[PDB]
Parts: sequence; structure tokens; C-alpha cells
Amino acid sequence: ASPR
Amino acid sequence: ELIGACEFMKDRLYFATLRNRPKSTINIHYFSIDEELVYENFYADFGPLNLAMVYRYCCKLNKKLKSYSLSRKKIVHYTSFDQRKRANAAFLIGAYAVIYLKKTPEEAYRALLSGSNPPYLPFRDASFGNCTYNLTVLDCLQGIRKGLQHGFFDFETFDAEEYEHYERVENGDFNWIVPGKFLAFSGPHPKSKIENGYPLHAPEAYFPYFKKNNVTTIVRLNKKIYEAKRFTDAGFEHYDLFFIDGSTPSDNIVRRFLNICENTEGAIAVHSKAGLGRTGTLIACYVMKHYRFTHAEIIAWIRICRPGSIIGPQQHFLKEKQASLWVQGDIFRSKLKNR
Amino acid sequence: ELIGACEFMKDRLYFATLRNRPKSTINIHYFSIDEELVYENFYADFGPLNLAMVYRYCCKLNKKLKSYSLSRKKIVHYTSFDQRKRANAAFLIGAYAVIYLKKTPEEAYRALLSGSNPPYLPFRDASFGNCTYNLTVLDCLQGIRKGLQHGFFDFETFDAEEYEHYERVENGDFNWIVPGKFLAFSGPHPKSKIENGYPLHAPEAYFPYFKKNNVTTIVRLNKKIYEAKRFTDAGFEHYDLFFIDGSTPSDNIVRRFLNICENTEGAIAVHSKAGLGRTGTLIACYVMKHYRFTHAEIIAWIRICRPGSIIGPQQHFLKEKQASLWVQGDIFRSKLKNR
Repeated sequence: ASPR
Repeated sequence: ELIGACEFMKDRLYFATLRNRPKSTINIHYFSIDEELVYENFYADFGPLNLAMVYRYCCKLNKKLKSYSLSRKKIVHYTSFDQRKRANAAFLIGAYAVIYLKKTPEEAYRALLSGSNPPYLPFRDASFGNCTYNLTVLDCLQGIRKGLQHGFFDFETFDAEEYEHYERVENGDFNWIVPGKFLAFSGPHPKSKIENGYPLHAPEAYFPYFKKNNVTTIVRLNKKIYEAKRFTDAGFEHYDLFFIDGSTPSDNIVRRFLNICENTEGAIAVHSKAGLGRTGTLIACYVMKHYRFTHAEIIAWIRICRPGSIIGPQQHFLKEKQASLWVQGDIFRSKLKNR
Repeated sequence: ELIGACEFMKDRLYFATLRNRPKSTINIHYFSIDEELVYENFYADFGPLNLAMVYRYCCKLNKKLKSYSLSRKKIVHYTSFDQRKRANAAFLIGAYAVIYLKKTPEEAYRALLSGSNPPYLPFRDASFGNCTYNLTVLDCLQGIRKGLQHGFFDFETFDAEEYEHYERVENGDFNWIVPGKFLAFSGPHPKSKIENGYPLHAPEAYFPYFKKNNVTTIVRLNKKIYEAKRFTDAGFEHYDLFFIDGSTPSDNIVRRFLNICENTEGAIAVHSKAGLGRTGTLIACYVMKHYRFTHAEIIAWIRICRPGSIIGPQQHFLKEKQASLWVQGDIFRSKLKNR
């Protein structure tokens, strides 16, 4: 759930 | 004195957890890196410190151990009762023991538990979840050892300035995971620019470094926001293996990723949106298959190269797939025609 | 005429490799076990033949050697040019020579090389790959000698019917590895039942045999699919020491297994999923420490008891750990001058  | 300190070199090097900053005496030199080597977090992740910081710690400590003015003192690396600082500091001295004192990960961890001190807090992932996968200090030391064993790094030649240059978003946000084989980076954008402070990089920005470093192939795992043509026209190969952000890859995507990488000559540059979750997960699958890293070893190694890699369910995925991936490695090697 | 045959008893007992079926004569009795004693394989493993088949061969051959009708003849155990049958056949007559002719494994193996015959094919593990760890006929004869030395079997009392009964999945798929100390079995299921024709056994199916044979402790090495309390309610101790299918156990797991087993006077039933790789590996660690088997001797012995045991990287693991396990054993036995 990739960081932004 | 030094009650409860962990001995790493007889009467010479210790690791201490201290409530308050001590003062170096005429017998004891105290030093801490808690405010010098600081982990840059994505969310609630707090470590392990990256490979350049491991390197900087080792240089620092080797210098202290060679100093004539300190030669007759006990050297004491101390940390605080902040357990997230303490876990990183323990990882650092343990990694020094593995790399420079020729200790096994288990011997280094034994010394870290020798004193009278609480256990070490495990590292968590970079997701919003509550922690679900404990990456221990010993796991990280095992990862250091495996990376050393297979030549994934060499501090005789490691260039820390370059590592810390290209890790920054303005300079491309990438890290090598396996030298000459895997580079992980955040996905390029259609036009280079600076939007709200945050710089964006187009495919062409990467052409020089890639060409210079035998990067032949790009694999994209996230939504398209640039034309694959922009890489292929420059001579690179380009592959699309999309899977949802935060998901675990299907059997089909894993098999295809592995096919690409096994039939690819040069280095492979892999990206997702951030180049952390989906990217780290598939690279780990390859390294487990072909080098027989355990799940913990590869999660540690990839995070030490590229903090924040492998997120949420992707962690447990790698543990659940380990036996299968190792077997796939044996099958792969049983078909070879080498020698 | 018996040119190239291996002499085990002068002018009396020979081992021969023959392309075609020979014809017995007034002077020579030929017999083969290649179609009688047949290895049941997992994948590409082809031997060594299990303990009950060694027993059946020795029975068959002792009867022939005492027979009035054959008393005037040369007895020739022959095998074919199938090298996987031939390795097993050579293992059988070598083991007879060790057990009943009081030869050393080296003397038996020298006899097996007597002629001008090709080398015997090494035995391989049950994995999908190749190379790795080659278990030779000589290794298997050393494992037989060590098992006999420490009283792990006695063919005066061996109960082949019991062995052949309980090795079957329908009767609980277990084998004794060390009499009175170690039983290896595949992991129970939550409910005794048939599922797609495959029989499943709940923990309770084992209570009668376990109680009657002084099994005090269950050690589980694989994923939990039944509640441990079903054993502990029935009066057994139960321990979990999970590690991943096809992997090697951490130092901590080995340490914990050894302490569990050293602190009960009764027998321990050890299971994993198949009760082969993980189970065999930890039992081997105990046996190397406490009886000073070599890694090859113990891999041979455990596979003779329970084919397919100890797989892939677990084999090299036992070789790497031998020296330290032997030291631990010596230290253990030294603190016992006075209990």
C-alpha cells in the first residue's frame, strides 16, 4: 500500500 | 560500572542503554548516534537504518578504535530508552560485529542480549495498519550477512555519497538492490517539472545513468502515466506487469516477472508508484528463488537498501511463498546446461 | 563363471551384476530381490531401502545359507544393470555383511568394489532438484553400523509386521527412529475422516499407541491445524517449534528442541506436515549430539527408518552443524560425571  | 552493558570486544567495546547522556571519563569514551543517524519515516516505520547509515556508523567506530588518544579507554556506544532509537543502535553495532569483528548474526545478537536489558523492539512496515509482521534485529543482521555472502555490497568500494545522492527524490529516488541486476525507483512522470515543491522526473531523465550502468530493461507495476514508447525508442526494453497498489501479486505476475528477469542480460530497473511495495515484493521473489534468502532475510536486505519496501500483506505473502519459491529455484537449476 | 562377482563368503556367497536372468545349476544358486523389495519413492529418490526391507532380505538370505538343499552350492545374490536397483541390492548385501558376517562397513564396501565393476550410484533426496548432497552406499553401511552399535535396532526382536502396519497412512504414518525415544509422524488433522480417499487422523487416534509406548511429549514443527490442548488434556506435554517447510531451523529452535528432549525420560512424537524434512532434521541434531553420529551416518539411519526424511538444504545443514553438536554433546556428557 505504497506511501504518497 | 557499565552494569548491564553489552560487551562486544573484551574490555574495549560496549553497547549501553542509558536514561541520561553520560559524560566521557578518563577511562571511558561514550558516544551516541541517536541524533546523528536518523531514520526518515514514511508513516510509523522507524528503521532499520539504511545501508549508507550502517557504513557511516562503521567508519565512525573504526576511527574511534584506531585513535591513539582513545586507545587506552573503553569505547561505549550508548543509546536511550527510546526503544525505536535503541533498536536501530543495536542493529548498527551488531552489523559492525558481523562485518568487522567476524561475528555470526547469532553471536552478535547473543552479545546484545547478554546484559540485563529488555528485549529489542521489532521493526514494523510503512503501512497505515497496526504492526502485523515483526522484523527483528536478528533478522536484519541475517540480512546483512546474506548480502555480504552473495556480494550485494562491499564496504571497501561502497560509495555512500552516491547512495545518499540518488536516494533523494530530486536526483531520481532510486537504490540498487542487487548490484548489476536490480534497481528500484519511483515511477517516472510524463513531463519533468516541480509540482508543489515535489520534483517529477520523465523517463528521459534516467537514460544517462541507465545506459552508463547497463540498465537494459524497465519493469512497471503501477498505472500508466507515460508511454512505454519513450523507453523502448531509447533502446531499453519495457514490460508492464500491473497489479493493484497494496495487493499481493498473482501466481501469473510472479511467473512472468521471473521469466523476464531470468531471460534478461543486463540490469533491470523496477518501479511502481513509490517503488517500495509492489517493487520490493517482486524483487524479493527473484532473490528468494535464486539465492535462497529467507523471507526475513530479504525483507531486511531490501529495506536496508531502500527503506519502506514491502508493505502490509506483501510481508506475509513472502513468508507464505518461501517454500514454493525455493522449490522453484531447485527446479530452475535442475534444467541448467552449465559447466 | 562368476567373473567380476564380489566375494562375501569364500566359495559360498557372492554379489553379481547381470544383464539377463541367470540359470541356477547343480553348483550355483542365483537369487534376486529387485522385484521383491521395491523402494516406494516420493519424487526421484530411489533408496536406500527401508529397515523392514533390510530385515526381509537378511531373513531370506539366512534361510538360504542354512538350507540343506543349498548347503553344497555357491549362493549368488544378483542384481541387474539398472543402477538404482543395483545400489539398493549392494546396500542390502553390505548390510548383511555388517550385521551377520561381522565385517566393517569399509570391509563390506571393499568387497562390493572387488570386481572390475562400475561405481554404485549415490542416493538422492526427495527434492525436485539435483546435485547437493550425495548419500553413498558406504554412508548407508556406516549408518547401519552406528544404528546397531547404539541398539537402535535388533533383528532378533524386530517386528516387521508392526513396522509395515504403522508406516501406512491409513494406520497413522509413523516410524520409530530411536527405540523408546523418538517417533516421527505426519501431523494430525482436526477430525479423523476420509477426504478424497485420503485418510486423516485426529490427535486422539494416537493416544492408545502413545500411552502404551511411553510417549510423553509431542513436538509440532509445522502450521497449526489442531488445538494443542487436545493432546495436553489427554496428559501429554505439547510443544510448538514452527519453521518453514523445506528450510533449516534457527539456532534458537535447535536449542529449544534439545532442551525439551533432554528433559523428558520418555519418548517424543515429532511431527511436521509429512513428518519427513523438518522432523528428520531436528531428530538428527539430537542424535548427532548424544550419540556422535556423523551427518552422513544419521541421514542414512533416519532415511532407513523413514524414507524421504531430511530434504534439500537440511542435508548440508547437518554437515555444517556437526562439529558444534559434537562439542555440545561432550560438554553435556561431562557435566554427568555426577548427575
